[PDB]
Amino acid sequence: SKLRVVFATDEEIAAHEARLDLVQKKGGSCLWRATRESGSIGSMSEPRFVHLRVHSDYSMIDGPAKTAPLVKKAAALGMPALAITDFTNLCGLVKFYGAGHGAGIKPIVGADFNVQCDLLGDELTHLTVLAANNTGYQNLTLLISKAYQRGYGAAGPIIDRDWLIELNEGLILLSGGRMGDVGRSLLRGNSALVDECVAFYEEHFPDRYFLELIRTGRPDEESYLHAAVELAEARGLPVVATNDVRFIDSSDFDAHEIRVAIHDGFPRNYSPQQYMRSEEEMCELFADIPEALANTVEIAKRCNVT
Ligand SMILES: [Cl-]
Repeated sequence: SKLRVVFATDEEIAAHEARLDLVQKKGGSCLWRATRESGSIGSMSEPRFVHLRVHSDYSMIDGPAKTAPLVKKAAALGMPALAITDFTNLCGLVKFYGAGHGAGIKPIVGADFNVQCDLLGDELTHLTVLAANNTGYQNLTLLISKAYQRGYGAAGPIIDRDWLIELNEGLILLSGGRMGDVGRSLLRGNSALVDECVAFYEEHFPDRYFLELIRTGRPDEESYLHAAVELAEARGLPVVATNDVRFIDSSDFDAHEIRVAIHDGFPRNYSPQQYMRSEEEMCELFADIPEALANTVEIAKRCNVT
């Protein structure tokens, strides 16, 4: 296969084992190391998929950051790790960390951003930032502070892409898919701009930038996916599957659409597929691109914030 999986190094694997020890010592269980009843230690299997892009209900709007229901759902699905990636905030982190531990889940720390870059002018693009280690966590905190400190208008807090140069250490980036700088430029056929953007990530985020692939039945998602996979194969860039999770169950879609409208003051930016899909569901969805699934599990092992 010419699609790259970025494997956690021996050092990262050791940090992952230590991070699971912490889950287990604080919580009294660890789903990653759990043995099903009538199963055996010898027949235990690794996770096939981990959610790395997940928002609480009020993430980009006004309201509380309740992360309890996301942990509750992940625990019910037997998920051994979960990221919360709320919009330019870490509100729910302290509670997510504790609840994660209580449920035997490895908590992964991240946030979603709107990004501005000179190459794209004034246009805002999507980026997900994961903290791989405590230095990354500190840098993620600093990046959020920087976005607020320079102030914002109705468009909300924004980061400059170039701020990532100085703040890069311990961060793993998910590209934003069709909404990211690379994705938008792929959809527009701007090969020269794709090349400039990819050069930035290769320089500052070596093995720490993933082309995000998303299948939620929204416009341009699959056309972008085709182009991203072609780019990934030609450049050796790793792809990663996410489900851009915005609510817990598919039946929650109705309430989500309405919460967004109230805040907006009224545009169909969201799909009913953006729920917390099971590992089995995600594996079937990306059966044709198993590398996109494998990279979620490797990224999950690489993310160890204590
Ligand atoms: Cl098992």
